Amino acid sequence: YKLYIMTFQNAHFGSGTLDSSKLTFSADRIFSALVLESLKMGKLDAFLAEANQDKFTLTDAFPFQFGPFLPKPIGYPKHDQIDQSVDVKEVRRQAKLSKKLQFLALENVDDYLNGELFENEEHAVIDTVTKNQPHKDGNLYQVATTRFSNDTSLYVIANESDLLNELMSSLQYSGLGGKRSSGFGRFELDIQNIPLELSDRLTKNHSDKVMSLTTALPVDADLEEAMEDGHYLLTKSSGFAFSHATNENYRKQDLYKFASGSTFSKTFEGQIVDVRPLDFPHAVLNYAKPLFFKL
RNA sequence: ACGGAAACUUUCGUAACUGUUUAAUUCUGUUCACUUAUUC
Ligand SMILES: Nc1ncnc2c1ncn2[C@@H]1O[C@H](COP(=O)(O)OP(=O)(O)OP(=O)(O)O)[C@@H](O)[C@H]1O
Repeated sequence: YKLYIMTFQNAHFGSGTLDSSKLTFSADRIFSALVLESLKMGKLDAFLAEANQDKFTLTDAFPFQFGPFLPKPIGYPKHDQIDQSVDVKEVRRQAKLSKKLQFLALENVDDYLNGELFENEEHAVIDTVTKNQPHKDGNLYQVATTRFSNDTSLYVIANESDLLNELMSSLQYSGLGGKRSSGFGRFELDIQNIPLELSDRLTKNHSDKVMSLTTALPVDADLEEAMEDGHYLLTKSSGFAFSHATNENYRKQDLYKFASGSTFSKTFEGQIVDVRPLDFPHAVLNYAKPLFFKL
């Protein structure tokens, strides 16, 4: 499998509320875009039977600035791995920056566990604008933008085949998150040849102090042993559904999954949960497959 | 089958009303058109 490289600028990626926005984005945001364009193109009965093929998976948002970036491990270092806090004045001034850290570089994935505390590089500044609506007198909303600079890209790793190359190629001329009606979500698809020789520790078999990402959800069956002696971080993601027959826009059920970079100790399974409020002619399904890293 | 769908910071209104580039001011102070000469 290969990987896709794309960048964003002057876009919008909300989180929780329409007026609020963040830098990265969840993993289920990409999967919800390929299904919408499959019915419009003419292959709805072909993309549904491809995502549930086990070997086909997706990733979350990862920055790309002169090298790939990886999230920090949750829980590391522990109380014994970290150095002894002899002087509390010199430890509290550097331990707070590790909690607010976003992502780590590709050359610091092996030295962070031995003792390395530094400030993360600033990706982009948060910019916001304002609009209104004349001929109404009674509407004033606030929206934000994600204007990236200093060469900031958000690559994605998927399973390259003879059908995926024709699906995500037309996505750059559309939108992905934020105000799509204005033109927030366009990117530039860039393909290469030989992937990175360093980030090749992705497997789904053994479980020897691994770490699952992509903000996946564990299976409903095995959970007592997988969650035991582990860590996670609950998030928040909800919203209305996409349909054309219903005239009420029902609110979908929330799916408080985990976060990226959560360490565990047992191989998960990764199933497909069905979320249906009342009734819909289509089918709302969740993806987010876990990906383990050897660390 | 996307915290996404739906949206003009819009209409508004001479940078304007009075004001001599002028007040003071001899293109003139000195200056033979001439030295020499029988209309017989
Ligand atoms: N009066 C108090 N008694 C006990 N604990 C306190 C009191 N005031 C604050 N704290 C503790 O201090 C913590 C907040 O620390 P704070 O964020 O102010 O550190 P900081 O000033 O940012 O550190 P630095 O200056 O190194 O950045 C809280 O978790 C709280 O438990």
